[PDB]
Amino acid sequence: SGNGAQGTKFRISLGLPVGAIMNCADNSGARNLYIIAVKGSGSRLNRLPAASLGDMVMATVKKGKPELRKKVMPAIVVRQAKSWRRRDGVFLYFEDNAGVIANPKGEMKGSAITGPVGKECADLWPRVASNSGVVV
Amino acid sequence: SLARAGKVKSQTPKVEKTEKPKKPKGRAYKRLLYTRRFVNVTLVNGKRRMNPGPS
Amino acid sequence: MSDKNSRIAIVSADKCKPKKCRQECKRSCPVVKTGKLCIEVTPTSKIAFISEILCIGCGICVKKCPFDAIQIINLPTNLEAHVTHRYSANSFKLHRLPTPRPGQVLGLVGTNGIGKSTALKILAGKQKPNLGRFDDPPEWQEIIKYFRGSELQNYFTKMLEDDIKAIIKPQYVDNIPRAIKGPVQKVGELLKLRMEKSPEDVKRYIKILQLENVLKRDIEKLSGGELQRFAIGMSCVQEADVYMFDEPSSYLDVKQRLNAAQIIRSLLAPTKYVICVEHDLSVLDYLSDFVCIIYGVPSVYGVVTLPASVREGINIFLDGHIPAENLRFRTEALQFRIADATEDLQNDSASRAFSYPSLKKTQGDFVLNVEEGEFSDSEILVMMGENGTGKTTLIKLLAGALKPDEGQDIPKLNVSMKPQKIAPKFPGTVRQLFFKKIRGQFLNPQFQTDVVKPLRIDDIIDQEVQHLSGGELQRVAIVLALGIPADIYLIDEPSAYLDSEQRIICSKVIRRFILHNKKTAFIVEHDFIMATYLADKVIVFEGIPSKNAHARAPESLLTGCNRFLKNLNVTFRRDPNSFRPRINKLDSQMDKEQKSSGNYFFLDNTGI
Amino acid sequence: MKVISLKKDSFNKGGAVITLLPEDKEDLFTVYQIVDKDDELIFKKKFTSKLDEAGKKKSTDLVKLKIKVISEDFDMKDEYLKYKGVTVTDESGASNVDIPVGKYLSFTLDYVYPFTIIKQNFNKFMQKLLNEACNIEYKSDTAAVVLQEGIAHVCLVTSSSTILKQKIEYSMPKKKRTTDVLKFDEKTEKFYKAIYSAMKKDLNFDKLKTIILCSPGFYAKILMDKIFQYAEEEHNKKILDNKGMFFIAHCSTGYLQGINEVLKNPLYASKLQDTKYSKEIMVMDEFLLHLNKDDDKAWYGEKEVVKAAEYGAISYLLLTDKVLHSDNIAQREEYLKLMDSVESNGGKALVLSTLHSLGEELDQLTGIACILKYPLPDLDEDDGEE
RNA sequence: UCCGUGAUAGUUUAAUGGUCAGAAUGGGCGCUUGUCGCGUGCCAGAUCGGGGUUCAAUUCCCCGUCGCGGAGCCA
RNA sequence: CCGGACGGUGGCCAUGGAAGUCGGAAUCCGCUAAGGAGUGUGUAACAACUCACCGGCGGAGUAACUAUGACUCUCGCCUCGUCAUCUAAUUAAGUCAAGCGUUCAUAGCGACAUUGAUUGUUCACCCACUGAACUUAGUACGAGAGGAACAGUUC
RNA sequence: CUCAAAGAUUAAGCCAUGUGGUAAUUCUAAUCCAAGGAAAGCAGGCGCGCAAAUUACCCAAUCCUAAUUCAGGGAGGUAGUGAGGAGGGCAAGUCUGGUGCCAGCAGCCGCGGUAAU
Ligand SMILES: Nc1ncnc2c1ncn2[C@@H]1O[C@H](COP(=O)(O)OP(=O)(O)OP(=O)(O)O)[C@@H](O)[C@H]1O
Ligand code: SF4
Ligand code: SF4
Repeated sequence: SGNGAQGTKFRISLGLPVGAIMNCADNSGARNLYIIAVKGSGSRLNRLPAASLGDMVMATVKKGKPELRKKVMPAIVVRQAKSWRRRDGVFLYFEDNAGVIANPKGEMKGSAITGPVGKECADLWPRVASNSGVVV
Repeated sequence: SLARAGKVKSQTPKVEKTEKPKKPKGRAYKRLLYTRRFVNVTLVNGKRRMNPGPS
Repeated sequence: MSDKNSRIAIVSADKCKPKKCRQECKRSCPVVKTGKLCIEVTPTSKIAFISEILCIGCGICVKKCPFDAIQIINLPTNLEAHVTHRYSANSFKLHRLPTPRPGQVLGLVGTNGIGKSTALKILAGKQKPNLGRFDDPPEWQEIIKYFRGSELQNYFTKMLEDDIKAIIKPQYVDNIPRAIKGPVQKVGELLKLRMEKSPEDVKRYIKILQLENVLKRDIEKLSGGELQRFAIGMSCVQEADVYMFDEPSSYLDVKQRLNAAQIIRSLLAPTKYVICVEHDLSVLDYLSDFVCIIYGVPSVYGVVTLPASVREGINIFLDGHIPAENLRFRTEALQFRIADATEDLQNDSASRAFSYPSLKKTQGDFVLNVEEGEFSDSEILVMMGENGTGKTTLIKLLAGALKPDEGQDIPKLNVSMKPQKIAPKFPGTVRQLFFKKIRGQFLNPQFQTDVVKPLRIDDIIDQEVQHLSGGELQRVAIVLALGIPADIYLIDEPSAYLDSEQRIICSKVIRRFILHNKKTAFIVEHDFIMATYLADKVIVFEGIPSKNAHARAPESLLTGCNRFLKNLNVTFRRDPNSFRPRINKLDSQMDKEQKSSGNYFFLDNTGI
Repeated sequence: MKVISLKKDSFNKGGAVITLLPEDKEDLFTVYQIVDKDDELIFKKKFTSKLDEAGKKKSTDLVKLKIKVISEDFDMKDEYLKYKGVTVTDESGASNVDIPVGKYLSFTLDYVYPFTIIKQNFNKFMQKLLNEACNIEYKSDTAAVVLQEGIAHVCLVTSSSTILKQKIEYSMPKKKRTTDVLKFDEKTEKFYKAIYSAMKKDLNFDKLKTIILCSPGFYAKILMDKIFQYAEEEHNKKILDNKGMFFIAHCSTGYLQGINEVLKNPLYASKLQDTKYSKEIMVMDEFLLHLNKDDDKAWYGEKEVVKAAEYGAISYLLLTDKVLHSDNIAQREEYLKLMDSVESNGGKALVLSTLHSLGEELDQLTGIACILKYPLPDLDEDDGEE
């Protein structure tokens, strides 16, 4: 979360600790995203920081265009897999872990998002809304 | 160095062209050529020449 | 290497007096120091001229100018590619033009000074574009070449040959009364002559526009809304292929502007080409198939974008940014208070404000009825409804300007009032007038942001009000009402003559002062968005225009909005991205579902 | 510049015979102001480039021409100084041998080979410009100190050029077996004294601004504190007023290399205090501080600074690289008088490079400006303008 | 840092008994040789800075400055 | 507590401009009750305040370039090395006050003197995160550059 | 003047436009999205490069396609756009002023260091 995130976010189950790799779901040239940090996460001895739906992470691209590899950039988690629970009572989950590469302000690097996108992320990051097909 | 670029052209003094009889064009000019080269001839100092200045 | 850039200088002659400064522009400029050309003096008109070729882009001249007459900007050579026409040296230049298409309606939207008016003339054949050059003696031939690569190229060949003669509904709303009297004699005469179409067309057109009463009146006599509509009538009646409308929503009320939009669209059905320019988004959305956005600084330049979709163009407009152009055309984004956002106070003040009983005002040709309502302190009430309903009459009675036929309202309160139609009738200059009302209001920083800096009143200060302009005068009048202290303030239709940025400056103005000062305000309006921002309660007027009317007590924002919008029968679901009203078509399942819920509009509120 | 010789004949009290090597385009401009028409130079080229005609034919050689000067083609931007002339015709055979007499011949100067100036009009003004430097324009302001653990170079920039003036060097501390065997601290202590003495003498230590102190290791920082220790000992307020001439840098390499490692690498430099933008920036600040609060205590431009000087209100003089090196020679005389003139009424001086944002701001201002000590109203009147 | 060990002409290094300082090279000097150079004749030190003793100190003490080697423990 | 604080004259030289008030000495005269060739605040520069003082109250030489050294001559510690490469990432108290602080000793400082990788690693060095976000508000102040909070909301 | 090649080489690279419901299709009982869903031919543009034209007119001809006509056809046809040399090899003696191994020439050979074939 943080910059450019207009909205607050209700807690959702943390799915992705540091080291996790999600699918890159944009058209940027990136094939996956390797999580090295979660923004706005706190501190407890021994705890991995771990992201969830609509969290902004800091990632590198393990697989993808060489102009994207070997460096750290912001991304946003768009699909989960660890099931979480909404305030309408529902426990839900996607089939994959996936997020999209983005700028500190929260602008997509790419122009499409392939696959669905959870609403809690859509609601959080307007330029993600824009590029989303099926939401939730 | 770039320095010099265009030194000489820019330091040659202008002299404008002169105003001269218009040369005829085409067939007429060939005519002039044929009479100048072949009809009333010109010189033959030793053999022949086609333009020197003082000789 | 580095990207490419340019310099463009535009100077306002109104602002410039070389005597006081001296031709300081030339003396101070560094290029001229060296012996260069950047600023040349024109001995004739006695004006400074700045050549864009030699200028450095230093901006030294701009700072030195005592007034603020010179403006130099640096652009990435965005403007140079597009040049259509320029008025003259160091003046407004137009860039790109809007595409016309047969069988459809193409919209145009922009802030004032963009050249939307100019663009119409060029398409009309009224003015020939110089092409930012000499082109003058009819050189239509060159214009096609300039347009090559654009769809307008075909249109320009058509225009030159004069196969088509476009019909133009004139833009300047203030200018029209002077030009025509009668049309010659009375509106009715105009409609009979112009009617190339069906005899049905005379009757049908009048019925739909609500022109029935107005036929006998003369054009000069007409009120602003009436004046607009007669022009629209003539643009349906005419026989032609191309019908150009330039600002058809001006002066019109909320009910009427929607009506105008439908009728104009009917032209597309006969497969006649239509073009339109609008300041109103509600109206623009309904009319258009395709939309162009015009952007750039006012009076400096204005470029037209490539054609876009109806939905798409509107969405981009509200962002305040355009990607290809990469310009943030508007400094701040428009937002509406949620109503969660507002401050929470227990309101009464002295226990509630004053209250009015039933009132009636009858002219003898129109009758107004008012239901007893209450007003409270520190609140704001919107007044909505069609003109001729007695929205204006009601405010006057509260002002004490008018005496009620029945009912009475004698309050102790001090009232400040702003009239609806503003025509100058005060001798004096602008600064003198505003200073008499209150100085010190002029000192405040709020007033610098909203009035003084945007327009540049400093230059206006010497100018006469008779000599003045429409929109500029409007912002000044609204501010003046706020100039003096009063328990209650009354404003009538602040949106007139104003573009997008201008109205929204006003919206912030009324809400902020009222909240702060803890005073009350009544505002009359046609603009949906303006009412939403300012108000807490609303009064809706109903009845039939030019006949009778009725008023209601104040009711909550949700309650009042449902009633008003129910009269129109257009729902404005919500767009998820823009948070904008999204219009809903008649007979529908989604729209039908809403009718059963009672939701005309949506905001960041709970609701299905 | 490197001056190989310079002697004063016995038969000529006046003139001189100077053998010299110009090293950069600043040193070309130096040559210019020394060399007169009718002086002689003997240089080399590469003539023998005959007819044909009898034989092939040429030969080659490396033939040196004693040419008397007649004219010059001088282009500072282009790094081109050329002397036109006639052969002196050394009929004595000692010189000029192998050249064919009666035939003009030119010298395009190079930084490669030295040349001899047989001078007629060797004056005291030229002598200044031959043994102090000759930038009456001033581009630089720097000195450096590289030290590794065992080697040091005191470096230094010029009075004119990015041209070393004095390659100092001490016994540097080398990380010995024991706690760093005390010879370290005494020997380092020496160096400060050695560098302070050299810079005091070489310069007028009011001309340079910069000492960069550069090391691989903590050595630089150790040395800074050591400088200011000894500073307090002597009550050396030439050092103590002035936290802004030393600037503390780290590098990998530290030979003459180290300097260009430090500068050009964005580790320790940028547009912060390197001190050759130092007072250059600080005074150009104060110049706009005054001028934009329309106070009459800053003034600008070649017309306007010369008038702000006539009123004799001016302290810190703002001069440029551009207006000097853009193209023009002569012109920079005028401004040099104008600096002294102004200081003869009040002030220091700052030359800013126009290769930078600040110099560009001042250049849009004709590359010449001022700050005054005092307001002197309407300096733009008497002289006519704004 | 302790204890060892030095330093002599432009440079590297011989040397003494307290009264006396060299070599070699490098250089400056000519002659060779077409001309330079190799060669061949000719040439010229405040014995590191420092104070002291003594008739007399390069030589005998004492210190520093520098360059060297050799140690360096159980944490 | 308050009134008065004055003429020679803006002393003199240094003077860019120094008219008492950065500076070099010199301290007079008339006035009248008392008013310094002038205590501190000084606009550049007078003013305009003020106050004192009357009063009302083994080692070296070598360079048709720096460096190196073909040549002549003599008897893996520092290290976490540097460049790449693999990583998002890689040991894989205080006193005195001379001074600064452009004008001013103490705002802020003060000489002299004195009372997650990598590694066993600690450490160190990077990569990230974050009390924060949201409206309050691009607001108040500011020529701009820029930039608040108290209230309410969610983590 | 008559005859007319023509964006293939570069990138088979990319392309603007020419009784009822429903956002909308010739709806049917990488682009537009009422978020549901629906969609290398002429000219002409971008790009690419050393490199290739017009958004025109027409069925008259030549023929073609549909049934007993004379419909259709950017197949096709008309128009628009769209031609140095004077040292030698080379043939000219090259002559007069400026330049000095600078500027420049010169396919090679070679010119050019005040008297430049
Ligand atoms: N006669 C003229 N001389 C010079 N410039 C002119 C002239 N007429 C119009 N302009 C310029 O063209 C621009 C204006 O007009 P147009 O009439 O094209 O505006 P619009 O785009 O219709 O704007 P608005 O919404 O304000 O009516 C102006 O900003 C102005 O500078
Ligand atoms: S534009 Fe301004 S400065 Fe220039 S003449 Fe006019 S008033 Fe003077
Ligand atoms: S911007 Fe600069 S350069 Fe251009 S006209 Fe003004 S002063 Fe001259």
